[PDB]
Amino acid sequence: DSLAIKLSNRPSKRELEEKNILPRQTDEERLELRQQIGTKLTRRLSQRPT
Amino acid sequence: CRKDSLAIKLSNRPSKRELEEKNILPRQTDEERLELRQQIGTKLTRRLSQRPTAEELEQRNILKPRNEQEEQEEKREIKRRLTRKLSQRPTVEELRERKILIRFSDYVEV
Amino acid sequence: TTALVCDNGSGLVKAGFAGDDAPRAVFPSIVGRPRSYVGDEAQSKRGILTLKYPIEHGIITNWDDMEKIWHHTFYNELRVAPEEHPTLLTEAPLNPKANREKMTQIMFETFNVPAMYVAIQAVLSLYASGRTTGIVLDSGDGVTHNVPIYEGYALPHAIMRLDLAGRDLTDYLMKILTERGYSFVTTAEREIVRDIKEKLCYVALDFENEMATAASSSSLEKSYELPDGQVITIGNERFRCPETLFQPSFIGMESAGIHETTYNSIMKCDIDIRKDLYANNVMSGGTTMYPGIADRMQKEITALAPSTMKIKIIAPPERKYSVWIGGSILASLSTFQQMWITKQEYDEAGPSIVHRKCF
Amino acid sequence: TALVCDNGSGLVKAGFAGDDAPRAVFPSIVGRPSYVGDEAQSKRGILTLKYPIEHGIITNWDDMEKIWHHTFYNELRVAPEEHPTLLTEAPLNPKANREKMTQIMFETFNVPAMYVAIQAVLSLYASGRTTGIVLDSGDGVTHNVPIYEGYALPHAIMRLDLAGRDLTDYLMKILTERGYSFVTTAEREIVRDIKEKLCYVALDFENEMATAASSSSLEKSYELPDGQVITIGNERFRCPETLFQPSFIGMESAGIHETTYNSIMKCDIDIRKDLYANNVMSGGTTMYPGIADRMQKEITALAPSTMKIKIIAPPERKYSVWIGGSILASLSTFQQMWITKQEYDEAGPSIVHRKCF
Amino acid sequence: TALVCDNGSGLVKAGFAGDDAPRAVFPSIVGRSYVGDEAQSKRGILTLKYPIEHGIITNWDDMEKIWHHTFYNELRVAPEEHPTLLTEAPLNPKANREKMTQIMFETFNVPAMYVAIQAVLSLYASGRTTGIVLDSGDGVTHNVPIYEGYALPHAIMRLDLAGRDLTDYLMKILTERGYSFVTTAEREIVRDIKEKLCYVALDFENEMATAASSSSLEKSYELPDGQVITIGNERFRCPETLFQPSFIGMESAGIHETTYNSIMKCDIDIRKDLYANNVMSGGTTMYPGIADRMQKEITALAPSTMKIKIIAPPERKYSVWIGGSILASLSTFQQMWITKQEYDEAGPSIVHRKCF
Amino acid sequence: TALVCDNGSGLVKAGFAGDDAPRAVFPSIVGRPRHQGVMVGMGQKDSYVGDEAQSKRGILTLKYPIEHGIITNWDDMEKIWHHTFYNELRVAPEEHPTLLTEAPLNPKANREKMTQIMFETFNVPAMYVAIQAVLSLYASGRTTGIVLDSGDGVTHNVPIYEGYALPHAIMRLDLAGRDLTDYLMKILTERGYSFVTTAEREIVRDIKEKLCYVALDFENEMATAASSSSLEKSYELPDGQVITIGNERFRCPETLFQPSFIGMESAGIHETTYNSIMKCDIDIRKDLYANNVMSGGTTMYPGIADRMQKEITALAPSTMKIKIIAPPERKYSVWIGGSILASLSTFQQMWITKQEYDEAGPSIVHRKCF
Ligand SMILES: Nc1ncnc2c1ncn2[C@@H]1O[C@H](COP(=O)(O)OP(=O)(O)OP(=O)(O)O)[C@@H](O)[C@H]1O
Ligand SMILES: Nc1ncnc2c1ncn2[C@@H]1O[C@H](COP(=O)(O)OP(=O)(O)OP(=O)(O)O)[C@@H](O)[C@H]1O
Ligand SMILES: Nc1ncnc2c1ncn2[C@@H]1O[C@H](COP(=O)(O)OP(=O)(O)OP(=O)(O)O)[C@@H](O)[C@H]1O
Ligand SMILES: Nc1ncnc2c1ncn2[C@@H]1O[C@H](COP(=O)(O)OP(=O)(O)OP(=O)(O)O)[C@@H](O)[C@H]1O
Ligand SMILES: [Mg+2]
Ligand SMILES: [Mg+2]
Ligand SMILES: [Mg+2]
Ligand SMILES: [Mg+2]
Repeated sequence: DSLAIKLSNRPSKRELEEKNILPRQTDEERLELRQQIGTKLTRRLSQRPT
Repeated sequence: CRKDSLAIKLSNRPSKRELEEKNILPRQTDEERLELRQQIGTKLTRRLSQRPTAEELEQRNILKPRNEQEEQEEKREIKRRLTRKLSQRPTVEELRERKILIRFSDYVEV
Repeated sequence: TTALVCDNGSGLVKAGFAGDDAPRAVFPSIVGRPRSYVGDEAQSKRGILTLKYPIEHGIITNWDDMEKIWHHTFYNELRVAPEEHPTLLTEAPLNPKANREKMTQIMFETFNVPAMYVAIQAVLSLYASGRTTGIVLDSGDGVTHNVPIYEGYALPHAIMRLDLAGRDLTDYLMKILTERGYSFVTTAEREIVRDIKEKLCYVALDFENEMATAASSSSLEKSYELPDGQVITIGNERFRCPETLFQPSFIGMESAGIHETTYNSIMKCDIDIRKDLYANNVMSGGTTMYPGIADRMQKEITALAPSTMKIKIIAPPERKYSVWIGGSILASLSTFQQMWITKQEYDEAGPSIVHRKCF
Repeated sequence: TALVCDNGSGLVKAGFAGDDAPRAVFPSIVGRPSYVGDEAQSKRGILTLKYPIEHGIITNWDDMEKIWHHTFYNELRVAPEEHPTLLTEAPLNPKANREKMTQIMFETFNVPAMYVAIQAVLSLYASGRTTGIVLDSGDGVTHNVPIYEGYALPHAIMRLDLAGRDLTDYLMKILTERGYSFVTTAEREIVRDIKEKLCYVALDFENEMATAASSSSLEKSYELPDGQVITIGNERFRCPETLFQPSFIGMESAGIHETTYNSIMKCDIDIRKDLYANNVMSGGTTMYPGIADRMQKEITALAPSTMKIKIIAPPERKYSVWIGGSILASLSTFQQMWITKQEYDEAGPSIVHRKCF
Repeated sequence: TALVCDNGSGLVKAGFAGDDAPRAVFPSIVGRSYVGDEAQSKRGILTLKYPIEHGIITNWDDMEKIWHHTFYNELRVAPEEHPTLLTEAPLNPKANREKMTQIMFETFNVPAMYVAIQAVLSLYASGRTTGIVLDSGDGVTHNVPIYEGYALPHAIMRLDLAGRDLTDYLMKILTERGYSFVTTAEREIVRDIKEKLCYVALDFENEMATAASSSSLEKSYELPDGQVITIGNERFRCPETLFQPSFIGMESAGIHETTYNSIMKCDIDIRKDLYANNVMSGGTTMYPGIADRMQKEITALAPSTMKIKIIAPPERKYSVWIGGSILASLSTFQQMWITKQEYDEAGPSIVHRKCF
Repeated sequence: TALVCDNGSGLVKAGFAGDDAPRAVFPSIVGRPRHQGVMVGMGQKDSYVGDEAQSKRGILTLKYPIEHGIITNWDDMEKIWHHTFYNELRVAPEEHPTLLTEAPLNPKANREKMTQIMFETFNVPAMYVAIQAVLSLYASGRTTGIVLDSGDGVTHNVPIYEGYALPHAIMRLDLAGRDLTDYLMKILTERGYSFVTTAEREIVRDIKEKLCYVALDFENEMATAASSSSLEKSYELPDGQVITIGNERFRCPETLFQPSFIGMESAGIHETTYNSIMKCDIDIRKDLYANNVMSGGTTMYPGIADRMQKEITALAPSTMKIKIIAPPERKYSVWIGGSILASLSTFQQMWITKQEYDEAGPSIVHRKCF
């Protein structure tokens, strides 16, 4: 009787990915992404105006 | 009926994505197409201007000069000569005697 | 040598190692003394002992308690020797000079760190997404800020501060759930309601329309089972709760909502960079985790801005910790290694050095 | 304005340099009681039709001259002496063959300039690359051509006499096995159209066969000109499956993924990474939906576990060869590259080898 | 009336939706055709193959034989007359479940079917949709963290150490005792001894010391031949392998450690929900004392103030099946079934979308 | 089928005997987490090897097991060999004879430890240890000549007579490819391009491999570079940024001939070649001069053979016949040599069998391998 109640309140898979509960990318993907972001950050901070 | 030829035709229609991949529905502006073609053109002119010569590519072991059979021949000949050279190999003592191994206690483990 | 990253929240401390994708330890910023325990252990013993909040509205107010928190962070949570690691700390926007000077002094003298740095939370939030220009909405437990940043420089004249955040939303949810007839007056009850807020709340795209939907059918209703096994049904409270961020008048505040403060922050900046600010709205902090908030912000900002302005709201799922992530990235950059304030430099210039070295 | 001519085994693609797409595309057939292309197909009943280009190599020079004449005068409506002309050629095209192409272009058509480019190389250029491996699958022939800095690597080139025409034939056979009869040439054209509109490459062939046998989800309907309606099931993916399993038509040859891998392996190990990361697909027979994903899967299955694999297959690929030419001939730095009429007059057919490489 | 089928590495559990227990439970073996107990009886004359190893179907023909035996021989039903809920292992490949669907619709002509993850059904059986399940059966052990009915694939832990391996180890230690246990029948006897007399020690060193100090832990088992044997520390050394896999030459961490690791791979926010909800399911979790030991170990690994609760009901040996039995009997589940018409329309693809 | 493993300071080359090229080439690095991860339990995946380690470089600290050609970290070396057998070649080490390469002047205790580890840890049925430069010589079908082997971490001159390396005349130079990459980074940085980051270092390495060459006359080439843009070349970065490189193309590898460019007092590779030749008996010098074999990646620069010819001609007697041998395959010639050697029929007696190792221990390698 509690089960069905808990089944009515189930989030969508998207809605779970939104909460950072289900990863949307492989570990390798997150790593490549991090490296990219890092090189970007490096480049931008390099030409940072005064 | 005719509405059945139509119903059978409607049921079959692909997605918009499917037409897109088939290049029936373009994914970009004629302007964007122009941008892309320009970028391609300039990258191309650059790489072509930098393009190395055939002999420069042969000395890099990318462009193979010898034919399959000719290469097989050189490989076989290398094996042959290496064997014939390795069999006729002197002793450490024979070299020590010939003032070739200046140091004693070098190769004495043999 | 591995650098450390410490984000000092009013409600939650996020701590970990530079280069890591997520903070190793996340714990409540409370200090407990008999009527010493810190964080979760303090919360467990909360009945036995009185609790003090060292960080209020993002700014450090009790230094002894803060030293206790930092000790607990290094030794109990991260299991490291502070003298063996460069340390990146976060600070609130508009943090007073004396405050950051004291941060530096305590880090070098008390904990004997070989190096340290102090970064603005919103700036780190911007950095975590690989950007150096944009406007950040950082909403945590105790305070909410809009911070416009151009090329890594926060623009102090255009910063907006709002003392409405997650804790206030929890209180409001308690109030409106109480009006419905469920009693949530007690602290334990406050915790169950806070969990309810985290699990069931969302931001309506059109508030009036969502109210109408809630009045029209039971479609929005959801059920939550309390620890006592009692079952409750929640309807419009789901979206009325975070609506307070857009309509602070819900709790008797005269302040404009976060969309309006975002717009005002943008307007206080020079017109030329304004386009760059609109296209880069980064949301960070736990109170930005409500589903639908990005879309709502998009709609409202589009509604206030010129009709053709390109608006982009950036709200990754990890945003609740994005501040920390930024630090983790920043402190892990090779080019950042020169940026650290070394202990020798601190010996030479004293607390003064942080102002020149960090910006 | 320069001209671009892609001499397909099945279709001639012709147009002007700088244009995004070829002005004229027509079948490469010559009809004799002379009719070329579309007109020959229209007159196909009255006269027997012959294919001058078979498996990508020019074999009948009179008919080829007829095709080029029709191209210049009837299709593009230009005077050949007023335009530099870029022609395409197949990979591993014999020296004498390209020499004859050059000789005919200068002496018969009196062009002020011309150039001969490898089709696969042009395909690579169209995507803005000069290094990578091209799978060029057309009407008559399929090639794997690895290319470094614009140079095709002859020792690693794979040739497969399995292409679109063969797939059409196989589709006729299997549709016949299903019980629909397609023996005549007009019926053949109908089957080709069925192939182009309804066929696709299954990602997992066994699972797709099982799916086709389990349910009608894959079934499609084609309305014949007679208004008869036919149903096609697994033939949709069994047809192009032949590319990966040539044994379907009695060939002992390896499939296109295996030939891609082998071609890659025949190249020096140092450039191999560069080859894996740049697979360009070109030609009409690469137009089947799902072929890129299948190729990704198979190449991933053959290559080292950590190797980066990238398949490049733009929607425009069916004409990408031509597009490459169109780009190349419109580049300013290319203008020096042309073989001028004076140079040809001086060196003869020999010059193409030196000037084009 | 719907059917519920749990496809175990060792035992198939089959029955009707709404029932308290599976109607039929039998070993999942194929003899070359003979299936299960009958196959075991004729095991001498013909060679026997295990279609399901470590929870994943590997021999489809044999699986079809097993399913045929399930529908016709065990349950006495016509498969075209019943919706069928099948179970699958955690991290079951897409092609595998697609093949399950294909076989169910094409071979057995079922009007409807569904595929559920075993650990999730185990969780539902306890009335939960959020928690972490330790499912240890005959061929494989899994840790499966689940949030709101969704299994979290990235955090699932697989261990190829289970009940059969424990039986083998018990045989090994019995060899150490001076008793010879080589035969299949003898293997069955040892399995029964393990199920009846084994338990999980709360403190392994202390229990070893108790075993060394006196005959107090020793117990006696009477064999079918009427011979009487005495078992001492073997009672707890056997299931200790679960906590110390190094006992059988495995480098893998123990089940408490894999539980902790599974919890750690999840988002920090859900960890509290996971710690407070450990559900144990499967036959290899039936050992007395296992819950207390797991409680102690997880408490030892987790933060000092974290609330830990281990849930291990008596019915757990069949709880997977029970979950399915519950699930297929809910009114709200009725829309969830993949109908034969729908399968006809979309094919095997539908199972991925419809079932989650 | 025998295996061939060339254990480089920078790159491991591994493959099967009889094959024309190594099946697997990967960086010789072992990566270990910087700090204890949030993961408890025996059988943890501690340590990453090669490509995966380079990809994961941010998360974990990286260690070079082989520096200047000599193995210094044995645990990490075991990790590399395990990865070689199982991940890269996909073989069972107990099922294959294994030929390993070693650096010139590799210590006795060191090779003894190599043999011991191979037999006890990997249970190979047979193995052999060959000098890299000697294999390089063998690959060209020679057993006598002088080899210049320049890799990632170290450069050697190794004179060899009748298959015997002559230890007293071997020259070692701690200047190689890695040092050249660093120098190229330095001079490009001086130009105003910033190459401080590791990714930038990899990019500079690629620039070195693609665009650098050895000038026949350094001063003349400097003058040409100053006179016109004719020598200038262009490199496109991964971010699509475009940079122009001028004299750096030949100033970088010029360091090999003028080590003073990086502050070293050592003689250049031509001078060390000459010295190595002179330390050998006078009777063999003619045979050495006529057989200079170059091997290793750092010998891949276009023009290096010609420059070497010029310098050696300048140092040697006026009438001496000088021949420099530098085939296109030289980057892997060491490995190739091994592949050939282990595939010879006459080599079959030469393997150290597991039984022989059982009888004599680590000691046996000295008698059996030479
Ligand atoms: N999924 C969620 N939905 C709604 N609110 C959430 C969610 N998760 C966390 N929160 C709220 O976010 C708040 C935590 O925010 P955060 O830890 O960023 O604050 P802080 O950094 O400690 O405060 P400050 O930034 O003022 O110093 C909590 O009050 C909690 O109620
Ligand atoms: N959309 C499509 N899907 C599948 N196949 C197609 C499609 N469009 C065309 N084809 C096939 O591609 C073939 C024509 O390809 P293409 O024009 O590249 O050949 P070609 O260049 O004339 O021949 P070759 O490359 O051998 O010289 C035709 O045989 C046709 O069957
Ligand atoms: N009371 C008990 N004590 C100890 N072990 C038991 C007990 N009951 C059953 N087992 C063991 O549990 C196993 C059967 O459990 P279960 O039915 O969960 O396995 P399964 O689900 O078929 O396996 P899998 O999940 O790997 O497919 C048998 O190997 C048996 O030895
Ligand atoms: N074409 C090229 N031009 C210039 N340098 C190159 C080229 N190819 C490779 N290299 C360099 O050669 C080095 C690798 O050479 P090699 O693999 O022979 O060294 P190694 O055997 O790993 O080192 P060692 O011999 O010291 O153990 C790399 O540092 C690389 O930069
Ligand atoms: Mg914050
Ligand atoms: Mg073509
Ligand atoms: Mg089970
Ligand atoms: Mg080497």
